[PDB]
Amino acid sequence: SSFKAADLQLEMTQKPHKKPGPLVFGKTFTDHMLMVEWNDKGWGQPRIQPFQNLTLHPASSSLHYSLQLFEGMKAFKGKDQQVRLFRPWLNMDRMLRSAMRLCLPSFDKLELLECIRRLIEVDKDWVPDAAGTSLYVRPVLIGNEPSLGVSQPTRALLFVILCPVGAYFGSVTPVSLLADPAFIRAWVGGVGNYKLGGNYGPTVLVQQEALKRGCEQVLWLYGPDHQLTEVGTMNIFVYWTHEDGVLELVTPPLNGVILPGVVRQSLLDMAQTWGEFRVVERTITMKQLLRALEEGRVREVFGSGTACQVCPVHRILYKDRNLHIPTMENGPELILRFQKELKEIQYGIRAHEWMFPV
Amino acid sequence: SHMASSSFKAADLQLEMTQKPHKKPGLVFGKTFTDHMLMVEWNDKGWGQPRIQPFQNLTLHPASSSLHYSLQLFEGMKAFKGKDQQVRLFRPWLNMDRMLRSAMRLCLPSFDKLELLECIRRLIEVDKDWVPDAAGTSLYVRPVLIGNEPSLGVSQPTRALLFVILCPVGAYFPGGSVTPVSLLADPAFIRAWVGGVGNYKLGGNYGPTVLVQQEALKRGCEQVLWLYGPDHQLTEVGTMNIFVYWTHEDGVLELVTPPLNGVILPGVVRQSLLDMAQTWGEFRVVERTITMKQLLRALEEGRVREVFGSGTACQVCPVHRILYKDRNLHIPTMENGPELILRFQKELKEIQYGIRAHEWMFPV
Ligand SMILES: Cc1c(C(=O)Nc2nncs2)sc2nc[nH]c(=O)c12
Ligand SMILES: Cc1c(C(=O)Nc2nncs2)sc2nc[nH]c(=O)c12
Ligand SMILES: Cc1ncc(COP(=O)(O)O)c(CN)c1O
Ligand SMILES: Cc1ncc(COP(=O)(O)O)c(CN)c1O
Ligand SMILES: [Cl-]
Ligand SMILES: [Cl-]
Ligand SMILES: [Cl-]
Ligand SMILES: [Cl-]
Ligand SMILES: [Cl-]
Ligand SMILES: [Cl-]
Repeated sequence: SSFKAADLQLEMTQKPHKKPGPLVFGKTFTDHMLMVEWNDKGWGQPRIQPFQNLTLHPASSSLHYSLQLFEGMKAFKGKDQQVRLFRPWLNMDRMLRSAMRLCLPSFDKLELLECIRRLIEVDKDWVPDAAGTSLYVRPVLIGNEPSLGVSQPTRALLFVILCPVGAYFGSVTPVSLLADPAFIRAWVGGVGNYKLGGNYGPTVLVQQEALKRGCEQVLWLYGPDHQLTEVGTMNIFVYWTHEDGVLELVTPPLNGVILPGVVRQSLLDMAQTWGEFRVVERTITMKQLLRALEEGRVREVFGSGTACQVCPVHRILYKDRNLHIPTMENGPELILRFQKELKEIQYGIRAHEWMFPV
Repeated sequence: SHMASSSFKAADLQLEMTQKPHKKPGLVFGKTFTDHMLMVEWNDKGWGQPRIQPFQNLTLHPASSSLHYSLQLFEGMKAFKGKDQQVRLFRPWLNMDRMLRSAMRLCLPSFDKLELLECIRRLIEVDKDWVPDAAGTSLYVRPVLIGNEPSLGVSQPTRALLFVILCPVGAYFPGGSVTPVSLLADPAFIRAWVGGVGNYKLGGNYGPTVLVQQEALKRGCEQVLWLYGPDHQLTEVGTMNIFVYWTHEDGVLELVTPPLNGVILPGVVRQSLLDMAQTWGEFRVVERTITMKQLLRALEEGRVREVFGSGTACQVCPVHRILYKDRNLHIPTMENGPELILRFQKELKEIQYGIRAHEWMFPV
């Protein structure tokens, strides 16, 4: 069964937060949150309430066995103050897949989307409109059984919090990546293709190691052929002339060790629609990248994700071998084009079915 | 060497007793808790004073990194009450060592292992009447350390909470007689990978197993046999380490368990079984990879005596069946006594309940 937006209960805040006057990601929260509880009677009524702490039993399975998943998606405000969510249906789809993998309760994707819309509407004045700014939406679903048994929970909590977010860049600044095969994010037969809290905790130490070695983010390698899987919390794309002499955009396939990014899917959809070069999903190895760089066949390498939309890469430290990636010497033409078509769509400059109006 | 330890100190313990003690049990595992809990907070000025307080809810900021990015780890260890009503913890130092390794892996704050152990001893002392004394019963101790940064940044937290809760637990085997389990051995599900975090007791390793355990039941099995590698190595059973007692391919009787290569949690019971068998000096004790091919051959040749899991939950658990590639493999554990299992159970019982003095026991 599902909670219904029709049953929403609104508790407006009596202690509104002061709004920002330099926005740093994930530190500043809006005045309200969504909360829906689930138990043996099913889902309770959803409520929009003032941002507040959670009260959890010390044995909550969310805290002992990581019965927890989350999402991340942005709302954008156009010039005329219309707020729109980018492809939120895909986030709902992904959140439901995560829930099933952790044996957490199902819900109706459109009911949740409408509750989220209602929440953003309430806090609409928190949505910034300066260039490159957005409102970040963080849904979370956790198990909440007061039992140390490793088992399917009979209680759960679903909540959503919101953060206004500043510009990521106006001009794209590239990043350096540490590529060490010692580090593994996910594996075939694992859960790297679900947005589960458990996938992220172990990366904290690795990211520290990337900084210690003078890099900004982690290029996650997998397997004996040192496959390039993902970069930090972004999918990875390479724009090059492949070994067969064909200009192509390649990104690793959804074979279980990649999170299916919404931006990733959008970039594939956009480039396939242009019909100007080959667009493929295929494994990418460090062997191929090295050879391509030596042959001058690499144009651009970048990450995709909700944080920045598209992020150029200029350097990869592969163990002790420092590799220059010529992205910024090549425009970066494709990155700029993607960033432009997404900006026009996201801020309402071009009407589009990918946007969900609030 | 001039600075005081950054760790919280048992010397600074603060005590608050419950106003309404709950009535003890007259029992499913892990649902019944005692009257008090330990809590310690960590922030930018370090560890606060540890406190024993009435069992109560946690209050967490909704952005807590414990809930978004699984900055969480835990331990599990037991205290046992002897005939002298004396309570003793089993090898708790090893649990403290493992907890600290887990904390470092998740960039959570270090602490002093002996200070935590003393705080835990104090908590159990307060709730001593909760420790059962019936055959096979014990008190399960659940320490937890979680990150608690109020921000969505994936980063080392500047805030953390360490707490400890207690559960009285009934006999694992009703009647005090081991009963065997059946295992599903399907290589599609992989618990952990080399270079991963399977050798740490992190919450993240457990949530993904819930669906797999459900599949095992759906297929008529009781627990999961976790296989690894293209050669289907037997790694662990559910939340237990795995042991095989057999005559090996070289004709030598041995007890074998997989080595600590990174995909195995280093169990305290596992180490104790190795230690115990080595001390006896009656047969070869070895840490070596075990493959399904090896087990299949050993079974066909009548070389397998006993297969069992080890862990804090039951100490030792026999296995009588493994479902692998749609085939049901009978494991003759019970037909072989199970001699070794029974011997291990008895020696552990005598140590844990204080029938024999032993350095492994830590008195409360
Ligand atoms: C969404 C986001 C970040 C992030 O960490 N996102 C995750 N998604 N999953 C796990 S962390 S870092 C970051 N920096 C700037 N602006 C952003 O919007 C932003
Ligand atoms: C400690 C324990 C269990 C357990 O789930 N332990 C974990 N350790 N790590 C993760 S779960 S199940 C169980 N059943 C009976 N008696 C017990 O003492 C017991
Ligand atoms: C591991 C991982 N990979 C890729 C992405 C990019 O996903 P999206 O484009 O949906 O933001 C994210 C962020 N959700 C991530 O956490
Ligand atoms: C994966 C795994 N393996 C083995 C064990 C057994 O560990 P111990 O003997 O320390 O209880 C546990 C429980 N800690 C576990 O969670
Ligand atoms: Cl869509
Ligand atoms: Cl997928
Ligand atoms: Cl953005
Ligand atoms: Cl010891
Ligand atoms: Cl280890
Ligand atoms: Cl026991």
